Amino acid sequence: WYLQNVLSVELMKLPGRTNAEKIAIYRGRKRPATWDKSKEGLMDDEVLLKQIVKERWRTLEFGDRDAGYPCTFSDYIQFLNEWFKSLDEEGLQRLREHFDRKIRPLLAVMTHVDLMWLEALTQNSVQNKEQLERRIGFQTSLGTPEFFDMSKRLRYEINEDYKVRDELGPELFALWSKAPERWPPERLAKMYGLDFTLVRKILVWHHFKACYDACVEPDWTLPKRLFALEWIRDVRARKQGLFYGKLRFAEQKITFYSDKFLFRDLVNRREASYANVWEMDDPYRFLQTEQDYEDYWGDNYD
Amino acid sequence: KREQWASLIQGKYTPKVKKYGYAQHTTQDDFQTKEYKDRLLARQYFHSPQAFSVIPERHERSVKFMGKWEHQRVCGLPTADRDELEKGWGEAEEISDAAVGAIEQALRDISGRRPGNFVKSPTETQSLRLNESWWTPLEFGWEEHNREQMAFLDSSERSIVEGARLPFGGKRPPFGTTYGMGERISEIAADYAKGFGLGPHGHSPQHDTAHFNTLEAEQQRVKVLGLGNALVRLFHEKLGNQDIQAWSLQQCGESDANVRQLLLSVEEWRTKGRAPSLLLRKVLQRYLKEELDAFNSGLPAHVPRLAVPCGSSSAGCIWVDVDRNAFALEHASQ
Amino acid sequence: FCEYVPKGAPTQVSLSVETPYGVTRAFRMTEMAAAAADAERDAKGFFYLPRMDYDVGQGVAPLMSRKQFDVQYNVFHKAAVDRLNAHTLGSELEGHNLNVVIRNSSFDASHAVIHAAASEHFNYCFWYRSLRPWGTAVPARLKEELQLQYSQNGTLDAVKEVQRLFTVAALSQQSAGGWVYLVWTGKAFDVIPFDHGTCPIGSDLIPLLALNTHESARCYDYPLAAEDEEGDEVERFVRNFFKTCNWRLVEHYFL
Amino acid sequence: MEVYRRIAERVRGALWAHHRRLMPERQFHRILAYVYNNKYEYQIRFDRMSVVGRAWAGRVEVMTTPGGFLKRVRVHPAVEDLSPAQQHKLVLAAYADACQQGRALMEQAELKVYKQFLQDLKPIILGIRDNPEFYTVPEDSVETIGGVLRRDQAPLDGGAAANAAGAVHRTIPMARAHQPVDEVRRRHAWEDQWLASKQGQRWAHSLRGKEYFTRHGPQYRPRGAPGAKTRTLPFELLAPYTPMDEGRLLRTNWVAYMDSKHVAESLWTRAKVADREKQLRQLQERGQAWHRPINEDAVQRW
Amino acid sequence: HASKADRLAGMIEDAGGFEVVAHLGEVDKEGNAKVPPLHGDAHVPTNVNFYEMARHPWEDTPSSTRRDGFTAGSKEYFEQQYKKAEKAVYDEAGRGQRNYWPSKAAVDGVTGEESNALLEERFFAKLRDAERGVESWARQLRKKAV
Amino acid sequence: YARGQHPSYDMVYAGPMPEIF
Amino acid sequence: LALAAKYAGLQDASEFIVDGPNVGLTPYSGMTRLLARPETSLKYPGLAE
Amino acid sequence: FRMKLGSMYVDYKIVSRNHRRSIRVEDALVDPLLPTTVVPLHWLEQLRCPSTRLLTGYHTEEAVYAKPNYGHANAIRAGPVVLYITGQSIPVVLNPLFVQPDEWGLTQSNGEWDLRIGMDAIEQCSLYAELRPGGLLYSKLPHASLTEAMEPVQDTLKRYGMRCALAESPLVPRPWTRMRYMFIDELQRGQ
Amino acid sequence: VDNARRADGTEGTGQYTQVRLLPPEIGPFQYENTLIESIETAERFRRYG
Amino acid sequence: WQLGHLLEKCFQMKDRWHTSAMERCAMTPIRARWVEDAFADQSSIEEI
Amino acid sequence: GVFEAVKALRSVSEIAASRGKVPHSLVYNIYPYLEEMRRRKGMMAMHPPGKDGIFMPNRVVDNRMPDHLKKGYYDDVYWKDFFAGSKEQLNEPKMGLRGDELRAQLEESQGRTAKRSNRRTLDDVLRRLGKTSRDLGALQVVNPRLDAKLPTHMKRNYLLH
Amino acid sequence: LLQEYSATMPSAQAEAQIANFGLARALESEASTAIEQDFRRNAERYWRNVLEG
Amino acid sequence: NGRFSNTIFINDPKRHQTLSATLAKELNREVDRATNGLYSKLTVLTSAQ
Amino acid sequence: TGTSLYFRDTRDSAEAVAHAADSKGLKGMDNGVDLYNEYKIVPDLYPEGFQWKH
Repeated sequence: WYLQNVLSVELMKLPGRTNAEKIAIYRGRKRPATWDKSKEGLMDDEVLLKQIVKERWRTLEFGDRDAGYPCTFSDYIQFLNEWFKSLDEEGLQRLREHFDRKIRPLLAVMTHVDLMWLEALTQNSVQNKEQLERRIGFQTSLGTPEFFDMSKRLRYEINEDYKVRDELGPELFALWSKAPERWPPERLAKMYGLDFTLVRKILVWHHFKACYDACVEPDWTLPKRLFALEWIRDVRARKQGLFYGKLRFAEQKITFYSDKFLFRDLVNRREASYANVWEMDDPYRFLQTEQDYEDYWGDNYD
Repeated sequence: KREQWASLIQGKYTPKVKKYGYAQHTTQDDFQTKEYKDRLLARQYFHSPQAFSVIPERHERSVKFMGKWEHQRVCGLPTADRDELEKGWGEAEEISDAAVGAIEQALRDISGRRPGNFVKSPTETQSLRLNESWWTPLEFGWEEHNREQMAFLDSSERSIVEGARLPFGGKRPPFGTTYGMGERISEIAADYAKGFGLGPHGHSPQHDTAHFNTLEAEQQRVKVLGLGNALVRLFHEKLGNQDIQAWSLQQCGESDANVRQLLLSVEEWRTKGRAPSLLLRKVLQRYLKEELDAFNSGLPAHVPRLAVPCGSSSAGCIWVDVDRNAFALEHASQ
Repeated sequence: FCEYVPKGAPTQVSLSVETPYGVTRAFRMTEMAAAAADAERDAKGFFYLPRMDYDVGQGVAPLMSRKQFDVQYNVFHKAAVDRLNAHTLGSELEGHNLNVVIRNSSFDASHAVIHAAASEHFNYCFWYRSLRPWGTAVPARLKEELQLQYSQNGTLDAVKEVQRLFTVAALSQQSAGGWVYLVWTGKAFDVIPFDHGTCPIGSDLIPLLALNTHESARCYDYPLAAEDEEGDEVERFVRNFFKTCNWRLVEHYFL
Repeated sequence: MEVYRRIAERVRGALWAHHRRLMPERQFHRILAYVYNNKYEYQIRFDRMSVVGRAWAGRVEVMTTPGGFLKRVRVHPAVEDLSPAQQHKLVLAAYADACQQGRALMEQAELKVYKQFLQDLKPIILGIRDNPEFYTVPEDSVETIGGVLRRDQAPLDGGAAANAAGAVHRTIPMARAHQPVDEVRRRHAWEDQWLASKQGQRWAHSLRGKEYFTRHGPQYRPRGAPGAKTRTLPFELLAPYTPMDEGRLLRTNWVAYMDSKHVAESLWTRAKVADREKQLRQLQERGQAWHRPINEDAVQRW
Repeated sequence: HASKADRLAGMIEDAGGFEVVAHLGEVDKEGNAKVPPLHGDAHVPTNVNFYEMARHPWEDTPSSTRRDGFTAGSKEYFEQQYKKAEKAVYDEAGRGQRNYWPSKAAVDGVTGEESNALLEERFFAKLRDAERGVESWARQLRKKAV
Repeated sequence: YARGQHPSYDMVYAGPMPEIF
Repeated sequence: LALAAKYAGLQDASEFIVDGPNVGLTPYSGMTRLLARPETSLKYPGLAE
Repeated sequence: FRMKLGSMYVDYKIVSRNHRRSIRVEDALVDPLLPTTVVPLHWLEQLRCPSTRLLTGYHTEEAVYAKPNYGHANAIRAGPVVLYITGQSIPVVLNPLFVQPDEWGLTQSNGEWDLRIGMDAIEQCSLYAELRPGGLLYSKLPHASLTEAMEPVQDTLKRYGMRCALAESPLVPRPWTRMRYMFIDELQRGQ
Repeated sequence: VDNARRADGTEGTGQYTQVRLLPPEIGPFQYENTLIESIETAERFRRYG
Repeated sequence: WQLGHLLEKCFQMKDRWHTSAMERCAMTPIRARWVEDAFADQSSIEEI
Repeated sequence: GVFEAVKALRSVSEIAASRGKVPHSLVYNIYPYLEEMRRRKGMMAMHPPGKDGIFMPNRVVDNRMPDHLKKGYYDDVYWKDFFAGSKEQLNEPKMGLRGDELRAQLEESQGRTAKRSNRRTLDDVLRRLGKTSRDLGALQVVNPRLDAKLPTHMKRNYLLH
Repeated sequence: LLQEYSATMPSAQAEAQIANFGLARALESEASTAIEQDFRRNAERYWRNVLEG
Repeated sequence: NGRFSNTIFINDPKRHQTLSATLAKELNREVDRATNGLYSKLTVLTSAQ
Repeated sequence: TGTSLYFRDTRDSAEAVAHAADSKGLKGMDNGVDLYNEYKIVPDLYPEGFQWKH
């Protein structure tokens, strides 16, 4: 079934494209004189392709071979039990990421209402699916039929300015991949106008996606050399406390620095001198004494 | 390469989208010679040997030799030698003064005041559209849209949306009543209908001291001026009862011009106020001449003299530019 | 940057066509213009120059020139205000809208000063409102009503009769020192000759059109034609005003 | 940097005010960040260089990178004989020469950054004035709720004309749409006439022609060499006709679209407010505008 | 001096210190200046064009506007299908003139070679011919499950 | 750094140690 | 010091005496750039000197 | 790692352990023929920094016999001396040989001290990938066959098992779908 | 006048090699949309022959 | 704004008892004209 | 008591601003600021010389073309007939559309049926044939529910094409 | 200009020959009593012949 | 020092607010401490007459 | 009211052009140099909250 209805791309067939349908799109989106398309019609042929796979998935129901039931729950889970145990460790990465790309944001938003509805997926009647739906009939008459679905609960998020759907491909990757030292983060920090500790957060994922896109092994110690200042503190913050873990706001000190306390730190910076640029952006500028060097490098035993 | 492309699926017609940065589609070879390619093949191979084998065996990690932290020594794409990165770069094509002097001349143009921005045209304050589930049921154009339907179209082919059948009756609900349902609409409405840009007085519309539209002064201003044109007022008088589709035929012979080219200019000039086309400028000239010198007869010397755009002559428009929709509702009576 | 610039100066990029003497000589004119913000603040009155909707930098289209509009708007009408703003204080009519100060000061010997300037204040004010520069066509809501009354069974003498009826109404202003209005008398439109210092409001009527017969309305531009045609430039005047008339307004006050 | 933040401030506003389009928040952040690396590139190739200064006859000479990090201090033995302050008042004197020349150089090299940057915006800036809908009412005419009022008449104290016009230029051919690409290809084709002609043959074989294709033979860079390996065609960008990002927003969620709108609107107002602040100073310098507001009804009676 | 007043003492001290050059600024009585000085070689840089350093990756144009791309081929095939559909609606009798009012069967009728047959006959078949030779225990089993 | 003219980087300029993985 | 600050607030009693010649020293104001500037000369002919 | 005449020349910075003392070098060769990189004894004092961790300037100071590629107590070995290379971020920490400019003679050209980084350092930086076949360093490596010395990486990998190029076969899933999504919690769905 | 170089070639000594077409910025009116390309095309042809 | 809202009302002059004749002025029209007759557009002191 | 003992509590942040002093935890947010001043040396701190960054309006520019030239204005560069039905880009919306699309508009606008005159429109005719609206394809009428001569239907829509 | 005047004008005037004359004969159809009497009597008949014709 | 806006009073009435090398060597030190402060939205500069 | 302060350098037409002085921005050398992260240095007495209006 999977090969017949999911991988057989030729077996997929899109709604017929008439001349009026064609000219519409070529004057609609390739030439989008009328810019936007925000509606629900049989057009754009791309959501439908993923939809056709999706709708084929929804129609699927685990059952006998005596009837039009395509596959048996035993045979189904057998296929997974067969293929899961055939998964390459890298395939686990794609799976583990898939479990979190889709399922985890669903199972987080779940209540008692959805319990009956979850079983309809695996077509696996467990305790009671007839009497319980009337309990859901109670909440659903007092609940919008659109929101109570599981598919729609995540339709909105924050910060549509930088989206994950576009930032997969690392920007400027052709340049900073050639000689990574030539590109300290302060060069690409401006490329992301988000909060700083956030911009240096996403910059890690940019490096890790960049490497995998080129199959090379990713620099596992970039974040530590990236969040150097962050790292050197906690290593100390750990070696003062009796707790093991990261530093939350609570255990941070309660000092009240004056309004002008870093002035000497400023006229230092506002009057710094650097012979070659790399000196200015060196990754070990943070490291002044041995007490620093011992901690920063205390990670890599090597 | 020689033969034709085709879609494996039946009836696939829209291009699949590829984005910049996606390594699937990058062709940026700036320091990628053959040696770097083979040097790139090096790091790629010793990490994922199954990626290259036609039939890949199950890929797994074995012990690494130099040490557990061997990613330090192998990670990252191979490096190009440093000097080529610095001096191996073409000279930047010289951007002369005029290439700038014209751009800075091309940038100062876009700083002009576009009329639709300060006091937003009504057509664009109620043209808001959201894919949200709540938005469309309270069809938002209902008020102005009905007017445009009514007087700018015939009674047979105009869809008029009634107000009472609307969700809230089509007006703002009383404030403290509806759980915040209605308040967000007008708020959202105002958030799309608030102006911006340096108005006539010289400040933002949201300025703390300069407030325009005091007691509908600008509203009473347009109400007494009237969005019209002396040149139109003369022509539409001279046309009289006849339809342009009849009048135009007379004006343009078999080989003078394309009446469509002309008659179209009359439609967006008689109504939907704009400047009349150079074609229309000439056509109106032979036609309107006898009207002007009857119009412009008793004028004193210093006053401007009405004449088509082509001894002080200045067209009969006191409006620099009227929006295409307000000129309509005025001139929907003519 | 319109607030800071004096009341009348231009606003643009200097072409450097002016030498040092070009600039510093202009600066004084900006300097002495500060005397306005002084004097206007000390001469500020309850009544004022009513602002014209249509911009009048260019003279009113075909009817008037700008030279002719400097006199009435900036010199005479102001002088019609300055009298009122002066005499209103101290009198019981101090601090009242026009429609109150007109009637109460109307038709009495001593108060005639107010009724002179005030009833003129509205007069000169309405003459600005009636002029739309390039003229507008009479809305159909009126072109039917004017047609009913002023065609004694003619071929649409709707405005054509109105024009002549003004010329007879203006020539009848034998003083050539009065006003001419097309007043709604509650039953019938009829142009009434009005002496300066008396407006139709004092007569309780609803005015619709304002037409100036004062020489200062035509003094600079129109008698030039008179000196060449020897008939009536005022007839040539009235025939030119209706190329600038505003029936759009008289529609609002029709209802 | 800063000045580029002011140009990119308007170009994000103009791209909305003239055409109701949203520049995606990341694209706007690149133009700044794309410029910052450009100066960061310039900054590198400087650091190999060095500048010299002389305060006394030659008795003091300081060799310094164009940035300001003094590499070498070359002192005559006599200068050391001097008092400390006289040592100080000499080194700090020649160093001033070292930063003086270090200024004029990075002052010219700065222009190159500026000019190259305008080349970046020419696709966008010229693109929003390459459209039939780029009407700008005069900079002096009164707006009004029913449309822009008269030109403010150009007061007409001139007589002959001496002020009577509104110079309503056009910037686009009326009949045939001439995109930039249409010209550059004709240009690219125009060189073909030369290359094929014996005149060009004799010129291309000349030493002078060889430096031409050296710079402008990009189609013949050896594969893998830095630069564009093909014929480089400049962008056409009809901003009112090419859906930038706003279509995506209204698809996903209003609250971002109205926000990203209000960002564009204020950024446009802020530009014009600056565009007023210039005249706010200009008219004051030409002696035509007072320091204190004298025209009160122009800010109040409206 | 408003800034570099203080650190200069330290700046010299670490940058290499005072190196003493005998007869550095000395001018010979003949006119020569002994000890030819260090020379300023700094020049306005000529090879820095970050725009040509990072281009639109496939169509290398020194730009910064992020505009998405339609994959080559899937754009051309897309266009080639439009003209073939354009050719149907607006120019029906081959007269070439734009017929603004098209025929119903011309409005709704599909493109001639819209439904790819070559891909079937030139590729799908050539696969099926080799498919005919697969083992008998397989071809049925393939047909069976599918 | 020994003369105190060098721009410092204390632990005090540390933000949150973010969960990347 | 008074005018070179980007925001210079003048009160009524503020008087700028630039007098250096009476003390015999060329007037060391640092302000003369605000004087030598053409706006000073073009507005007020010869005030700067 | 600038290559000249097909020889890997590197720039680096040799630094003491406490980073109080440091020496800069202009161009040094990469020499896997060496078992340990060797520096002038003239430096030993100039890279010596007493520390509370190592009171004597270095952890170990010893004089030994060594002179390969120079043309008993010949040369002094000392450690640990960290070595900052320019292009490579991580620093390699070496125990080199401190030698007079004659024993492992150095000033060969007109002032060129003939510095050459040994296998001691390359095993611990990004230069280690140069050792891999196809890298810039493969040729100099100690295979004496003289063929298998310059044969391309393909001819090595086709021997090793690289049958077809990366992701060419449709049995291997193309690696650039390894992470279809990056889970930044703040950017999407909020915290 | 021909740009006179000697180490570059025998290009010029001060002689006139071609009648200089006036700056195409200020020549006959070209639409400013094509003004950028023409300018960048004009100088390049003047400069490289 | 906080800094701007400050200046706009008390610093940049307003409708209170501010009349440009009132602010302490050293060069009125007449005083400023005299300067032209003495120090405007002249080379040296001896001629001045 | 205890609830009052909590209501009395003031936060660390509340204490901080009160004492006019930045708290220790909230100073990492200044670190990026200090980074620019540190990395502003040389090129980055030297503005474009002679360039203000703010440019005033220097012309009165408008490229608003007539409608007829606007129709086939973009013939070559794009897909023929640009301004198909764009009310916002074109002054005349219905200009240039093909026979069905204009019909589609009035078919989606679709003023519902009512009682008719004996001069019953083609809408009545096309329904008695089962050819409701798209099936007068070659026919020039664009609004099927209108009672006028066929030329009157065509003469009104000769501009639109 | 002139080299293009003689070039495009006859080809531009050519479409005018068809575009002007096209709408022209539409008007005479309206005022023609033939079509006019047909539309009034029974438009259905008037609508039949055109549909099939 | 207000909560946000610092103040600086030149306190030298005896010497008529004149700046020897004593003051100035701290004025460009203190007014910098004021301006380059963190919360200093505005440093009002005046004299403590 | 107040956005006139991002361009106070323009008040001196010479120095606005001359660009000798570094300072050009309100809160620093540059106006929006660190627009996103600097302002958090006020203690968040009055936070934003849950102002999502979807």
